[PDB]
Amino acid sequence: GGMELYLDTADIVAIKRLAKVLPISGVTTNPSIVAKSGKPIFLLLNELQEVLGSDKLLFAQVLSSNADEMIKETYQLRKAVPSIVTKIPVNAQGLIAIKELTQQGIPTLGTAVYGAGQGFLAALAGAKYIAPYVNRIDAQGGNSKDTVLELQKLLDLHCPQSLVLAASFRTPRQALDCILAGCKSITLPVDVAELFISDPAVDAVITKFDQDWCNAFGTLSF
Amino acid sequence: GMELYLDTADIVAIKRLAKVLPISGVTTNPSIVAKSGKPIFLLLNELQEVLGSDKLLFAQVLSSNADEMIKETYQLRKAVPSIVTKIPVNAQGLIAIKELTQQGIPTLGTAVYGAGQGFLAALAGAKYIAPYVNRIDAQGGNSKDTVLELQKLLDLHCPQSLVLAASFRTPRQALDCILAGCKSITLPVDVAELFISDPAVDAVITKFDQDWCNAFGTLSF
Amino acid sequence: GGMELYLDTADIVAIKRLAKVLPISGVTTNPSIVAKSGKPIFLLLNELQEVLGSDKLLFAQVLSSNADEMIKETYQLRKAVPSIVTKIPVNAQGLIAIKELTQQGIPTLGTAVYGAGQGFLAALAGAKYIAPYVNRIDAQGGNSKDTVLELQKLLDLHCPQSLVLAASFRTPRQALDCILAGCKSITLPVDVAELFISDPAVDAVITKFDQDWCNAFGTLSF
Amino acid sequence: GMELYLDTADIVAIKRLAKVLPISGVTTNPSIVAKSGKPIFLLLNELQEVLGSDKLLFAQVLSSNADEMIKETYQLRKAVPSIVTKIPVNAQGLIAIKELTQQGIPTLGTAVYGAGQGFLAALAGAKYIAPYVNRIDAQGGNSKDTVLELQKLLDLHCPQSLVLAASFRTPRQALDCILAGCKSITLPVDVAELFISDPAVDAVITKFDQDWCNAFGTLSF
Amino acid sequence: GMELYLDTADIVAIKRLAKVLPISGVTTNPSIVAKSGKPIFLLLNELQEVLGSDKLLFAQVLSSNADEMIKETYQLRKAVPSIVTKIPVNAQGLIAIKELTQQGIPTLGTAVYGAGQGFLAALAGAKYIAPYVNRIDAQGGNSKDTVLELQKLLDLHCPQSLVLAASFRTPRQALDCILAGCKSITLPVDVAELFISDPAVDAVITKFDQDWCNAFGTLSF
Amino acid sequence: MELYLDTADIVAIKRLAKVLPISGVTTNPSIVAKSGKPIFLLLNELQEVLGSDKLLFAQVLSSNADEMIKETYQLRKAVPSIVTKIPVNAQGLIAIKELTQQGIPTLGTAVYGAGQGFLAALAGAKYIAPYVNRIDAQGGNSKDTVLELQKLLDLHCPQSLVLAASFRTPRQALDCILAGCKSITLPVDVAELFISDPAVDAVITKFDQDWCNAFGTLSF
Amino acid sequence: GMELYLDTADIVAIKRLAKVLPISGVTTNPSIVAKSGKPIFLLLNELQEVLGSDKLLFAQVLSSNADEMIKETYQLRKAVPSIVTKIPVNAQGLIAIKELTQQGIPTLGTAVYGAGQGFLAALAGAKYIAPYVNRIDAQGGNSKDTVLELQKLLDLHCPQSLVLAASFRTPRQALDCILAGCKSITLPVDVAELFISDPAVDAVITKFDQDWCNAFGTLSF
Amino acid sequence: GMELYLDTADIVAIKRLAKVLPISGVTTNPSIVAKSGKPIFLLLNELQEVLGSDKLLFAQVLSSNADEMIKETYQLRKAVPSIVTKIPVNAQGLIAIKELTQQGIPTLGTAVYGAGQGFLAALAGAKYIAPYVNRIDAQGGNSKDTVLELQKLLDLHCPQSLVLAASFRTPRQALDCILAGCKSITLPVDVAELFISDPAVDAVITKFDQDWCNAFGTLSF
Amino acid sequence: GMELYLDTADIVAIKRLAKVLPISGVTTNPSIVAKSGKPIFLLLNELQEVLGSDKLLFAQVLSSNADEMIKETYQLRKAVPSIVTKIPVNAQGLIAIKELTQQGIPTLGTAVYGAGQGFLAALAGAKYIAPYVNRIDAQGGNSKDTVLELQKLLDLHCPQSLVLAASFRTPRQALDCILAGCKSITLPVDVAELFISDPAVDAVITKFDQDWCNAFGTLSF
Repeated sequence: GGMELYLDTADIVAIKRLAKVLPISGVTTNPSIVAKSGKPIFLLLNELQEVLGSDKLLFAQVLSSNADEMIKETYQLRKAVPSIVTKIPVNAQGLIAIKELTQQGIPTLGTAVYGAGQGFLAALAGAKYIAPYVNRIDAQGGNSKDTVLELQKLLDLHCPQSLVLAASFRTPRQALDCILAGCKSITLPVDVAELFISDPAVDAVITKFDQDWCNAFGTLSF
Repeated sequence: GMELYLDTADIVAIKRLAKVLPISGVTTNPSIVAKSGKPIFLLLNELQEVLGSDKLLFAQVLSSNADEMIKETYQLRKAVPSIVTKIPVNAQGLIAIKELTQQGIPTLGTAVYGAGQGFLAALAGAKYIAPYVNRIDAQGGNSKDTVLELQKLLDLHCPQSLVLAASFRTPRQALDCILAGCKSITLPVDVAELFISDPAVDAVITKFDQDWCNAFGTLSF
Repeated sequence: GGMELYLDTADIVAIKRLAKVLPISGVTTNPSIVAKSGKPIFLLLNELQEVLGSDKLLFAQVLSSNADEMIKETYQLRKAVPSIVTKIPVNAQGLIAIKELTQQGIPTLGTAVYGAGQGFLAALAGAKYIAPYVNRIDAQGGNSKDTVLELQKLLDLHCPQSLVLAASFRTPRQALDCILAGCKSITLPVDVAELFISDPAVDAVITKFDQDWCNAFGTLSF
Repeated sequence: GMELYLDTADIVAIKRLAKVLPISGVTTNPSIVAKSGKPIFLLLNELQEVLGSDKLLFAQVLSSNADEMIKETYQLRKAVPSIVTKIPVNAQGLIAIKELTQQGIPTLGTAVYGAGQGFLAALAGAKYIAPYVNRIDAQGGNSKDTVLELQKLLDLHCPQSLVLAASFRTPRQALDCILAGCKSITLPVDVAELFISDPAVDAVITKFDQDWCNAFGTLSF
Repeated sequence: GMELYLDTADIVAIKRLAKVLPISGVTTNPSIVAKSGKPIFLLLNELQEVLGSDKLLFAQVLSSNADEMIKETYQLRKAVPSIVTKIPVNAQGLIAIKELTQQGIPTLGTAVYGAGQGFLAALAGAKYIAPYVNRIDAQGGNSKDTVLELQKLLDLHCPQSLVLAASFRTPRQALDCILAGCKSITLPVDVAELFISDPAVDAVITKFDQDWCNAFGTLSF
Repeated sequence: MELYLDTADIVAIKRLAKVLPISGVTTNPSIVAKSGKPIFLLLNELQEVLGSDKLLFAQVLSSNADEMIKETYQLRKAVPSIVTKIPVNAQGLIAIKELTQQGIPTLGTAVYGAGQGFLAALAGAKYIAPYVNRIDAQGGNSKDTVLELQKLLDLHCPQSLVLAASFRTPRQALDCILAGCKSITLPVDVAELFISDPAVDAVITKFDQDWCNAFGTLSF
Repeated sequence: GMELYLDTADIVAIKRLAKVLPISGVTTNPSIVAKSGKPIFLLLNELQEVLGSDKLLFAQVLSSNADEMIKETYQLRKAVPSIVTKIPVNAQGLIAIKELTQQGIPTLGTAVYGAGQGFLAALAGAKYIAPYVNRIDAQGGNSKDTVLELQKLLDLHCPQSLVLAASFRTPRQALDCILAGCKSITLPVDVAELFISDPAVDAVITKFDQDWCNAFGTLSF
Repeated sequence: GMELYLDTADIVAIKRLAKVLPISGVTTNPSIVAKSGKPIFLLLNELQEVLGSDKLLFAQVLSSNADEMIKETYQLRKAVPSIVTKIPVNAQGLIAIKELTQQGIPTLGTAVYGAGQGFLAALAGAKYIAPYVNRIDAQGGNSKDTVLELQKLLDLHCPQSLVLAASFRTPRQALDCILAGCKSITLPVDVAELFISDPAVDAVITKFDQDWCNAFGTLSF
Repeated sequence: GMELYLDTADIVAIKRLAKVLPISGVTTNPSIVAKSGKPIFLLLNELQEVLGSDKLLFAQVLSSNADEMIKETYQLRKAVPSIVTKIPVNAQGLIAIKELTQQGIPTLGTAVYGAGQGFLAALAGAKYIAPYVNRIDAQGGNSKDTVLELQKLLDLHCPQSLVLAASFRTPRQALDCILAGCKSITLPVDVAELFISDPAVDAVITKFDQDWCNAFGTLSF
């Protein structure tokens, strides 16, 4: 029980289109995604809320490398979007920020996770969501499938209050393996999300259905 | 809660197999209805007559546009108020499934060739997800692996949906599906018959009858 | 929990001997077993009840190949032995009979099962017991251990009100693999039943125990 | 090495697929020939000529008696001197195979449903052993396991014999056979065509063609 | 609820090991008693004296006849009212076990060499089942496989019984038994001592002391 | 591969030798007992039915190595190429060593464990016969024991081979040759089960039906 | 739940890492105290001031006699009432653990090189069992195997105890322990820091920041 | 091929077992000789006399210094010129092994508790490597795993060396060593006799004789 | 064959360890050289002196530019004609490796963190590929898996190259590398010592001596 599917993008046009088609729970962003959109972050977040509605969840990342400024940036994000989940890279200063924000009851996501132990520490520090960079692990000679299975196992064994938000994908096989490992949430870029619903075998069997129907009845109606 | 369906529009076969097998109803698709040559609303009433009222029917929308798929769903429901509507899992199909779920209308996401595809239909609200088992094997895939993955996703993440395994040329394909844990399956006539006609069974029954007749003369108590 | 161990014989002498030794729940018969005893089936059912007592369970098989007469034969058997379980071969006519008897609350066993799918259909039809012919599967180039594992798995997944009654054995290894697969009942021929309790290693160690005891104390007594 | 055969008596389909696929010959059985409706010697004449002399033919005896099986083998060898005679692996079949082996006549042991049965035919002298893959699956067995065991027995104990995998409803069945190590296989027409008609292949060729025409105007260098 | 017993009649070693290990009592068998040289009623008296009152004793009948095994059981119970009586799992032993179970008298089915044999004793009502682990290994068997099968049968079918693993020459055998899930075990002296006397432990404790004494002068706070 | 029949039934042997590609016939004292024939009368009967081109096995009776040797001589005198079966225990090992030195082939029989059977191979026995069904009958796992024994011979005894014996099911026999055993001896009931699958008769019946429906004769 | 400890006496390192990591306290052993040069009662006071009242401390007895180990346990409890005392799992160690458990004192059984040895300490009543993971690897063993076996024993038989995995040279060892199910672990400083100092993390964070600044010219919202 | 040795100094047992088992010689160690009460050169003379010349003997050096180990090796070669000298694989033993290999004197690296330790002795020139199988099990290890690792290293990197498996309490340990591929093994008396004393063998022989006697009267031809 | 190297600039340790271990040479890297404080040509002459003439040395280039890497390779060969030059496997190192290969100069591709990266160096001509085993574990990877993959790629595709496994904190890492099939390895001092200093070995040597002295009085023959 419980899957949360997110779109990993800041293209408002694609979000509007894919949110109609896919059963999505919200949108994740990161500094490069926001920069490639060219929109100031507070304007983007307003456009995101308008297109998504009020029942959905937004994620946005801090910029500073010291924990005190990360905490101040979280406050800015919360002021713009009161339910927003703040993404914090899992390093020394991030762990300091995650611990304090947890003490104040502010939800966080531990991001830029390349190893199972690294992400586990962010869960122990209080982050509800842990985001391994699946494709970057594969891009650096690792095995993202193994890393995600280990991370999910550690949360199942030891941190039931946290979950994996698998992120960073170039293929549907990567995404599929993450949710097969048990990840309770995932965020997909536009190109990978579209691939799940554009298999050519599906078109060909529908074409064959319509042809058989027309050859027997003339029109494609009941 | 296993549900066994027959995947056919052959009323003669359905009448016969419904007396033999513990079936919950009948599934159709546009090729099956086309092969019967009957208008679908006549066929649907014929199916209700042979099956009765405790059983469940499945029928497929025709158009590729979500608005007309929904209109076609309403036509089917009007003819058969309990029918489950089959909708291909593609962009327009997912839109239809979400709309119909919003209204409490049960659906089946069909023409599923991959586990992620089928999983998206369940998340959009379809109660049933039907992988095309044999078509996956026919196009160089491994249907056993695909069905295992899809059932695993439903067990992990969508306990309110089930796999309705479909499209079969061998009983081995169908058996592997229910061994994977699929809670529903629809068999074509030829595969259904194969499960219940093993020459080894006839042979041992013949030996039983010979032994009984050798000892007592008549095949009776 | 509840294991049910049956004896698969009509040999009254061997039944009273092995029922004193083994924890048996009753006796299964089939037409060849009854034919070999030479006794009319109602005479035999009388002697079986007398030798076994009132707490045990009996299984007897229909003769007819037509569903209507299988049903009537079931009623004949139930008239003689009100608690008897009727064995019905899992073929087309057999499934018709099982379906009707299930609606009427009459317990049945689906017998002559050579494949997991076949047996599963009898459980879906309502048969409480499913009896694969374990040794006959091995005798016809198959693999009885694989088949019994698939059958038990189907019942655990989908039919928790049915159980496997494993039958037809030439070796204790076959029977042991069945209860290891999780089969909740089993019926043993006399020779296989005796083998489970006549290992020469046990006799040798007891003999060594007695020799050590008499070497030390002179008598085999406390 | 690998010997690929077609399992059919349809002379039109054989001519079409022998142009397309790298086939080594054609196998027949009594039902296959019966379905064509052609007398056996008429059919063998047509098969020899459509295939040419480079290829191999397989045809099955009819009788249940070993001495008549042998005489029927002589009839086939007279018509097609290089033919391989198919003999069902049962008691009389095994007698024929031993006698024909002694006479230096090649045989195939057919109707194999178990690995031990097929192994006995190889020990008797049959060069080819044909498990009925799909019939094993159709009767509650597991053809993948049975073929693996048969192939392992020949690899361990009978290097002069090989499996000719036969009887197919899905390409997955046929692929599992050659992955098991089977050195020869015979496909019915519909399975052979499935191997070469995947719609994803069509889709990527169509896409290549659109990309080329946009860039260069015509589908030419 | 693990129960650890010692398998010995050496009363000096019992009181020593009972101060080190958390033992629940002592198991005997006719050879252990015979080698002790002490009559059993004297031995049983010394065991109660050394162990105290909250511990459990196991002793074995001598006769091969079920009626006399039952008489011997009553003799043991009169000397030690809480004692568990060990009965070999054979035809006469099973008769004895069933009768004593009906009378509410606890038993251990001993001299178990196979999983089926042990399982029958649990069905007959024995609370404890004692495979002879090392004797299985000694006669060309595999005790690890046999114990895993026995524990599996009890987990599946007899929740009220437990394995009391017995007969050991190596700690590896004992460790594999409790890893298999056996809820009780009885160890001979030499195997029990090996669990708690690793040279690596002494070596690391020595190095701890040397470091502490180099820092602070003596081995004290 | 060497396939033998494990029986003394002369009628059954003559029938199955025509059908199966057998190399000969193995006996043991119970098999000879059940026949009721004195062993030399039976062996001459076996050599007449089998012909001069097959191979016989027969077992010593004595428990003492010296008398096992003399019993082997009696066997060789009756059947010069016979392979003598010697139970693998301490006295049996002594006899096998000695017979090997005389150039007399032996089978080490009554093998219940891989180590035991391996020792008879190192002592010179060409054939090693595990009692497959007896291992299963006494709480063992014959498939495990036979895999271990065959592995030992593959690693260390190229001149020796397993002769798998004692069977109640074709499944047992198949698992032995799948394990690599190069010889096997089958009782009559198991041997016939390999060639009497009802599925095979059923498909030939359908073949004949399709052919007769198309052509009107069951002929070419 | 999970308990993460630091295995060190370096006060400067403890206060730095306690701010970063979600630690539950600090474990010490004789060598660790000896390197620090501080008398243990001074170091225990510093450790409380740096950590605060909510954390948990662990410290090891010195003696080899159960009596003196028990004395040293009371000295430690006098200074730190909530402290958990570490006792080597050997003969005299198990005597101390059995006595301290009967008094309701919590203990940790340390210097564990095998699963059986550690299991006996849990049966004696030690709440924590500390295998020396790296020392098992250092002496030709396989620490991953030993930790798996030890944790399986506690899961099967001692639900009131838990493994406190200790002694590490690589983060791979530490990760394997928590993947095995260990509910607690204590890390040396250098392994702890490696978990949070991957060059790939710095590289991707740098790319994010450079992308942002190239577009908007400041690192601010 | 396989080399089977006896690990004893019992001249009575050696003489008895050499007539039954195919043994290649006898190994000793300092404890086996000490337990004999015989001075080593007297014992070595007796072992040659009992075994004859076509056998191989193993004896172990005493000192911890490499120079004295070499001296002790010369004394053994003077006493028994074909003998194989056992050297414990530690720092000094490795120096001794490298020196004796340069001189053409064959050695066995003994007291091997880990695969890496044993491998270095092979690389240093020792023809035989002796893991202490039962001692690895006694100290919380897994002898099966260590021997498999040691054999693998020699197969991959040092095939001119071989494992001489030693130290046994059960035939199962011994059998696993030879199943792992060890080309030599040395057995204590009691384990060696267990391989040829299975009670199942005596029982089936008795049944054979009972069948024979019932049918013929005398247990003869 | 197996090449064992020491990964150090510690002349004293090398002299000591080369006496004990079968050492084929010494590997260095810029940190090891810098830590010794000796300019590289000084250290190389000192290594040649302690190792002698038939041992192999490895040394690493400094520059990030392929042209300058090649010139530095020429300087190293001038100093030590047989030296193997270490080159980091990045874009410029690959350029250097391809050019040095064309000149017949031997190279090692170092700083390998992924199997594909190392494989590219082998294809470019590097004879040795040096994965940084412990650094892979240090950064949240699995060194065991990465080494297995790298070795497999060389076994499948590059028969002229081998893995020189490097960078170790535990003997477990080192043993897993040679078990994976790596044909060369370089050990730091502390790990090399651990292979030959097991406390179990000392303890069994001590028992052998006590047994000998109890029965004979002196520790001599």
